[PDB]
Amino acid sequence: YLDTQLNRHRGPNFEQLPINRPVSGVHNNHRDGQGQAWIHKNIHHYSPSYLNKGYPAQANQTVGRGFFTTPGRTASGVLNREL
Amino acid sequence: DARQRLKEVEVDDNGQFMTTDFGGNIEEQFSLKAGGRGSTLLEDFIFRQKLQHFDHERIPERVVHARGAGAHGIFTSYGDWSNITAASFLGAKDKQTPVFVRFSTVAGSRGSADTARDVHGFATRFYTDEGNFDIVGNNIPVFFIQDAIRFPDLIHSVKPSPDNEVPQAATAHDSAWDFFSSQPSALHTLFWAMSGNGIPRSYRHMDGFGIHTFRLVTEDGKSKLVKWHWKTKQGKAALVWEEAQVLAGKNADFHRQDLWDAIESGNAPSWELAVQLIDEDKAQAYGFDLLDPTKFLPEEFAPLQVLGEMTLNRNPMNYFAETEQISFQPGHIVRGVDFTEDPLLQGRLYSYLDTQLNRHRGPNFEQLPINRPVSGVHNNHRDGQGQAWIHKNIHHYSPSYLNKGYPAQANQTVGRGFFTTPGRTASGVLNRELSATFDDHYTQPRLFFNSLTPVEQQFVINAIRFEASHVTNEQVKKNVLEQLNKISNDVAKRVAVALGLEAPQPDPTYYHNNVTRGVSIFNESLPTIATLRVGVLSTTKGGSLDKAKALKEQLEKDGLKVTVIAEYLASGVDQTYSAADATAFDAVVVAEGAERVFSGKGAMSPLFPAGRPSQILTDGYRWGKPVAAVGSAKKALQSIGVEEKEAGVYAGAQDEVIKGVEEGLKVFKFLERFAVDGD
Amino acid sequence: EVDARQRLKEVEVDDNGQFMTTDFGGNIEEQFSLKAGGRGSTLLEDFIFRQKLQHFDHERIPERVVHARGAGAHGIFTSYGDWSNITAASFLGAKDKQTPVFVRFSTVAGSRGSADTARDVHGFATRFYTDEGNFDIVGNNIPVFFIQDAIRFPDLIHSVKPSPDNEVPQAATAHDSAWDFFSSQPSALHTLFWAMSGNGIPRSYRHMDGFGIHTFRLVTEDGKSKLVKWHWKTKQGKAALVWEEAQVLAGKNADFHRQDLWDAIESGNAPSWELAVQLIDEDKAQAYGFDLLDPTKFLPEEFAPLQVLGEMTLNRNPMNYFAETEQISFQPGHIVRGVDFTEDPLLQGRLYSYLDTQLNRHRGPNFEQLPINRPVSGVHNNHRDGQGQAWIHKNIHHYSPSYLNKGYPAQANQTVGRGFFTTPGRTASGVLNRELSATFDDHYTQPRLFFNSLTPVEQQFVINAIRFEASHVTNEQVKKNVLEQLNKISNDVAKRVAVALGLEAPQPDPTYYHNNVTRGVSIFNESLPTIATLRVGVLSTTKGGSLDKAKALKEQLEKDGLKVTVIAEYLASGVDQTYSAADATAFDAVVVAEGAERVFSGKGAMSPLFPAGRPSQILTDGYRWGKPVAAVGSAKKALQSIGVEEKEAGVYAGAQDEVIKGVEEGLKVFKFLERFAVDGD
Amino acid sequence: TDFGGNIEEQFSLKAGGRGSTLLEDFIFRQKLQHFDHERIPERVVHARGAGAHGIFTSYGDWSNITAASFLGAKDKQTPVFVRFSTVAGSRGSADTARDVHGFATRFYTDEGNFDIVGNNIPVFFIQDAIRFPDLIHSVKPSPDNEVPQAATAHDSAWDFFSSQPSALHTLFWAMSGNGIPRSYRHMDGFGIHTFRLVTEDGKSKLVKWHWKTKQGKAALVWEEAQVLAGKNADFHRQDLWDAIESGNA
Amino acid sequence: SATFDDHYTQPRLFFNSLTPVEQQFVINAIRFEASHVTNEQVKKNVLEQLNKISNDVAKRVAVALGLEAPQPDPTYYHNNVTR
Ligand code: HEM
Ligand code: HEM
Ligand code: HEM
Repeated sequence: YLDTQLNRHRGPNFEQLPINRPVSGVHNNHRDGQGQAWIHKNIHHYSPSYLNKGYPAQANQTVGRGFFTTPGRTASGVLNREL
Repeated sequence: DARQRLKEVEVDDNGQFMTTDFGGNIEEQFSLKAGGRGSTLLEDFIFRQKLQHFDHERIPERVVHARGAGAHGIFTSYGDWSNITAASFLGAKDKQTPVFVRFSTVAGSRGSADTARDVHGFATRFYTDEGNFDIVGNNIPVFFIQDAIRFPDLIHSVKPSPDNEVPQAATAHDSAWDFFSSQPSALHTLFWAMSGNGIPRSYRHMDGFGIHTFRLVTEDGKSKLVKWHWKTKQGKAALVWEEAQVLAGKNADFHRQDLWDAIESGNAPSWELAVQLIDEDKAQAYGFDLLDPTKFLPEEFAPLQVLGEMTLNRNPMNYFAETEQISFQPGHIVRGVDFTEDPLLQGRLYSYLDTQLNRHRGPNFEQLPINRPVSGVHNNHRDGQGQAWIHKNIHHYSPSYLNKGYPAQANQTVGRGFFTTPGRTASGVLNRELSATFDDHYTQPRLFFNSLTPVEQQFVINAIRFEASHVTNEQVKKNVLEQLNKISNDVAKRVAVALGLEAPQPDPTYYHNNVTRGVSIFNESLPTIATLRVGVLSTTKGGSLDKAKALKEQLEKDGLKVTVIAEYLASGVDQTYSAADATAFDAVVVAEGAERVFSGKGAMSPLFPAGRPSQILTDGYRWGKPVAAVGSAKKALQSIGVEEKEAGVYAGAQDEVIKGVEEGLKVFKFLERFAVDGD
Repeated sequence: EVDARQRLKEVEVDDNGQFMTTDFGGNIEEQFSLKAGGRGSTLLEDFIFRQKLQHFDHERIPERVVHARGAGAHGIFTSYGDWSNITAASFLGAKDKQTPVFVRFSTVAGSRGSADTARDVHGFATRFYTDEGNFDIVGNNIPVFFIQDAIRFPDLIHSVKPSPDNEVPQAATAHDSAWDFFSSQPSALHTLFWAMSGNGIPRSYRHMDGFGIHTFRLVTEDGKSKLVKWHWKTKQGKAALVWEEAQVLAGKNADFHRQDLWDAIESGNAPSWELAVQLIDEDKAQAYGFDLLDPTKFLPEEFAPLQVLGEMTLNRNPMNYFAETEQISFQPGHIVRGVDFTEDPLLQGRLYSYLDTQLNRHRGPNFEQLPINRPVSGVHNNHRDGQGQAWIHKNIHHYSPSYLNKGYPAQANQTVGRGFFTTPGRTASGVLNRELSATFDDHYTQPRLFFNSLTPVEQQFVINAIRFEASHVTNEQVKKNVLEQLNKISNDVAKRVAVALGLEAPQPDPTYYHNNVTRGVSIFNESLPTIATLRVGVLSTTKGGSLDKAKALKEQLEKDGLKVTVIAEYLASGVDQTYSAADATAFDAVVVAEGAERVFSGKGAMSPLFPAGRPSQILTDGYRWGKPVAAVGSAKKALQSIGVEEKEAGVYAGAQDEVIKGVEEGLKVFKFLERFAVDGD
Repeated sequence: TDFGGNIEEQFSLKAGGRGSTLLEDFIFRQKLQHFDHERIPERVVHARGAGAHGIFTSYGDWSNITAASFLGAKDKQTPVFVRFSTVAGSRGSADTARDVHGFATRFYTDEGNFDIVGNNIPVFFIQDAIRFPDLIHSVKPSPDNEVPQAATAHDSAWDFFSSQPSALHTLFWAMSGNGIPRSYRHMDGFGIHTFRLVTEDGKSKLVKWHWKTKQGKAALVWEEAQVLAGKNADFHRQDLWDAIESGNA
Repeated sequence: SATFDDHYTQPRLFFNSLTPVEQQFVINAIRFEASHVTNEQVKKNVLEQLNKISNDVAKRVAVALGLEAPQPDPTYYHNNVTR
């Protein structure tokens, strides 16, 4: 689903389109790309960084209400091409 | 063989193990997982390379004529036409030039119905030894608009509404009818689209037209005005709207299959290439400007002269690579042919080259096997997305000492190069206006209508009545009727009745009783059959199958493919009753002893939907198709109220049914079965 | 004996003896626009103009997101023997097996038009056109990468590349953002030390060692695996420039390495590389004092000797840079039966990235159908359609499983149809997490092992590079943060850099301090095994019959394998380059011909042909850059005008017997490190 | 992420401690997909260049000579944006290379966007636009090896000038100080073509656009220019940036 | 148009309108650039074209190239100066 969008939209900024854009707000070091609709204010587009005071900051389970995978989830066994 | 040049790019995978796009044998049926019931790994290159290809399979459809189908062919010249044109594919006797034709609709999208009511496309590629030559035409000799700048306006109006994208492949909506009532130039093509030309039987039973006036330049530079025509050897045949609507649902690939089947069965379709020669000085002599795409030239003023014949003998191997990827351009011109100052043609030359960049994502679309010429390409073009070639020439500029002057310039005197007509001059002020000679939009629509049979003319009015009844705006309906009244007061009053509005005011300005030849569809008789689609309604009980097989054998003898319909797929059964429909066939014949299944207990079978056999017979008759009954099968016709002998309807023994049903097809559609106004 | 480009023949287009045509055929005249009169406007009906200009307007494709600046060559890989015991690979499957190759060398931060001699990590990417699929070893000239997790790649690239506000600087790491990242991501410190050394500014693509970086696996037919490290050892030997030379060369000839390769192949002296490997047992993955899944650490030669498998030589130059070099799309995911991936977090994310990026650069999925990308093995899969489909597929049942296609294309695996298989022993154990192993925590030991393994003068070049680069940081806190990180590697390194910055560096941290030394990391220790393809500049003059004496020196030198260019005021009988066109950066050896001392002093130096004091500058530059300088007979006065001793190490004076054999000796040394000032004097 | 929601983009999702990366790591993919597709094609010509925003002020009401809106008023302030550039040079080429320089100016008028896409030399090499690919293909790097970058010192370029004598005027300009200027600010701009200035009534007058620098014309020397291309390839790019920031616009 | 046929008058007007040292810079650029041409016939073709503008310009460039081709063609020769 992420891959196909590059064909249909011919670039990576398909999420900047009004119908796709979230209401939550976007803050990441993604720059450039076909049809960039935004002028980013932070010139230090990387992490870790002293210059950007640590912004955008990393969020996880305990900090900044970030996404996390289920802690109990484990991987066990041989790597295989079977069902 | 025409496909010979494609043999080098043809891939066989039989007897071969599955590989990645970059080589190496693989197993693409299981994802790489972290354990038995584990998550898929990013390190599974096999999955990604397989799915990435799939995710990016689709290219944009054509902005217009998205729905269509093609076939490969061979064009043969009837003689040396060097006296009329410097063209290479024409200046020799029995010269065989490979071709590829793509027929299509207009407003319809990629998945739209073949049997939708629209203008049909007729794009033809000539793989000449002097370059690719395209005659990007339509099945109607006239176009809606006079200036190419108005093309987005016409397309935006006819295509689905921008808010909901309703309707698909139809002109029965407010926007489309507002444009016709606001742009009176659109009225001629409308009358053609509202006729049989709008709903033809097949791509093979179509006449093609280049529309524009072109020029035919001789070696010396002398030009002659020309009009391209494609006359079908199969003859013009059209469906009825009531049939066409059911067919769009029952089989949306009706025309697509019709062509495919013809080539495979051996009966390849043919077309004669005719021209209308006109002197440069007689460009406005015929009562209209020849630079006008809304007007056509009658056969009475200029007879058609046959130049050769084009036959389609090969079907494609991959629809995408061949049919979908083919990129036609009316700008694909060769030495011997030249453009005219036709404002519609002028803007097309730009548009078709431009669009190619969207559809193909780059400039090397001409390097694609289906697009590439047989003549050879030697220019200074380099780079671009998906460069397929490795240019040996490092001095890719002109003029140059380093490349000894190669590639060399060719023109009229040297290297058989293309040249514009020497006589062609530019005179007057630069302006954004249209000639006063383009101001007549009502004479030509009436000439066509006056040249149709009484029942055909009804079909025109019965299409307008249908389409206009969909307009929600009261003022648009009145605006349409005001425009129709300017063509014919009879046409206007008949449409008005269906709309509930009364606006009859005869405007005798463009009224005339002149008639032109070769515009009618049903008037002429069908030449060969070769059509064909004959349905035999039989049954599994009472030994009717054995009697149906005998009829199937005798009827196919005259070069046909007859389909026997029964409850289930027995010994001689091709289609079942649930799978079959009257739209699929041109002739409906009920086999002897076919029950009791038409109105009795046999009609209620779990195999087919309630009252199906009766419906196939009912539909056929009401659609003007020749209907038949062998022996006992007379009760089938009586169950709905169909008399023994009238029009196409013939009863009797086995051989008595075969002879007569064949004569019915020559007529094709029985116009006497359709109600005309005034009765 | 055979042409490595034989497969691209099918697609070559000759236009010699042919008239100009359009892309759709038909002879044309593309030199005049169609106009409405004599002095009239151009007409839209001019299809010739539009079809010519449309192609031109759509010539450019996007450059590579990284490694944009570079040049390639075709070649032939020959196996030294049957390695079936170590790997199931086909190209390593037999003795003297010839496999076609194509190598592309590049930088990283530099854009399409950037200079070849800039201070960056160099790329070294090899395509193996195996009779079992395309196999890519997308490596660099440094054995270690900056980051440990592929997710951090955008962060590293965004930091090293030009600033987003003004797009300054081009092909350089001397800026706040780049140095903030190194001071904030201590994993980046090893590759930095390598980039700051001679490895960052090499002499040529041919005088480079290449490394696959990641640890890989070599699977046998039976399924037994062995951990492996790819290495490309140059038969030409490692040679690097000096920063002061490198800066002038970026301006004088930005296609320095591009020409160096092109010239070598055309002249006959084709470059060679031996393919070496480091074999390691699966059980000894953490046994060497570090995790082998770590791309920030390399394996010393003392623990695992290199084993040669074959040799790769580049014998053919491309015919069209675009179609071949620009359009080539490498992928480390281009794997074949016999080779397998490791759980290296940097490698893992690369497999995704490289396939993805091609959709931007090529604008579709059929990039593998392009002549340069297509394998020689043959393609049989149910992939259909897609932008620019170049093939007509014959099988109408494009799916699996299927009764209709008789089961073709058939599935291949380990036991059937010689298909690819993952290592059977490979297991997944533990919790799914977004963390990095504790075995990856050491970022200071390995940088110090490299530094301790360089010659005293080489160590200064590392110091000076950092001194140069850090002096560009405008932020005072970033400079302190850098010095704090450098102090964790070596207190000596930190104090020497601190001096140039004006700020002192506290306080000795003996945690990762050691005096261990590793072999094969120095560029300047070992002498060049060959002197061929080495440029020598002869400074001569049009007056006093010096040209005739210079031609004699040129003859004896050219027959040894060297490429000799005679410099004079104008293009006379034996003059190749003029004094205004020539520069010391272009040559490895600078020799002043007898009687050329006349253009060093007096009016001879003031000529309208060349800029004021040019001959003197070429000689001055060559000596200060450590290049072996020479003077024949009276030409001793030329060296004296700047203050150069005739008996110094690297300097040669005497006759046309002594100079010829004396100079070619100094070329083996390449660069005389004794001319460079070391701290402590 | 690009579709909202707080995340941690510093660690890949793995199957265990020292395990392989999972396809289910949407964070990694959405971050790398953006990066993988950051680059767009460079301009076919004038790939190397730099711009700045500005304000255009009219000295008076020129309604008598032109119907233009940005001109037919006294002290009328029209927003502008200028992009100066070289020609043969690619995206990463040196600012101090010897070439024709570009001077593209956008006028954000209240009656539409008006562009004067000029050059620092009043004359162009060729007379017919159809010959543009020939000129560019000749001046740009050789198609076999792609040597040289941002230079006209090669066989192909000099074959074209000797074969197309129209190219001789612009050559003399390119061979002069106009070919190696000190800065983008010390450049004169020219619209090259003759244009027409139409009044409300329809009366036209032939016109030639000119941009005269208030800073004055200043150029380097080739021997300096060669060293600068290596020492600082962003010489002109920084020169402009510094001027605006320092206040001296 | 035939009015486009003059390609030598305007180049000389520019050159005649430059200072003595500036004119040298023009010739010192051509001398540099032309010395890179590997083809002997291209160098002669260039000098033939330069001779059509000014015989002085042609003879000065010729010196650096090692070729001698001075034949004054007074057709488009003039001493006009522009500001
Ligand atoms: C007499 C008038 C016209 C005729 C007969 C005509 C006919 C056709 C046909 C038959 C096709 C599809 C060709 C194929 O099978 O691939 C087509 C496509 C198209 N037409 Fe027209 N057309 C006409 C006027 C116009 C005009 C006036 C324009 C715009 C100026 C236009 C723009 C296009 C475009 C953009 C396509 C898509 C072509 C492609 O993607 O390859 N057409 N036309
Ligand atoms: C050991 C670490 C790495 C090495 C040795 C390496 C080396 C290279 C080289 C040599 C090239 C250019 C290949 C060519 O000549 O065409 C390249 C391109 C590239 N690399 Fe890396 N790379 C490394 C890590 C990464 C990582 C971690 C990523 C992102 C996950 C990445 C993404 C790319 C991309 C997107 C390109 C452009 C490729 C193309 O357009 O074809 N690389 N890399
Ligand atoms: C007087 C003659 C010319 C001048 C002054 C001129 C000037 C320029 C300049 C200054 C640019 C870059 C604008 C920018 O900063 O973005 C440019 C771009 C370009 N020019 Fe020219 N040009 C000339 C002639 C031509 C001709 C004759 C053609 C082809 C018919 C052409 C095609 C282009 C193209 C395709 C680009 C790339 C533009 C883009 O990607 O936006 N130019 N030109």
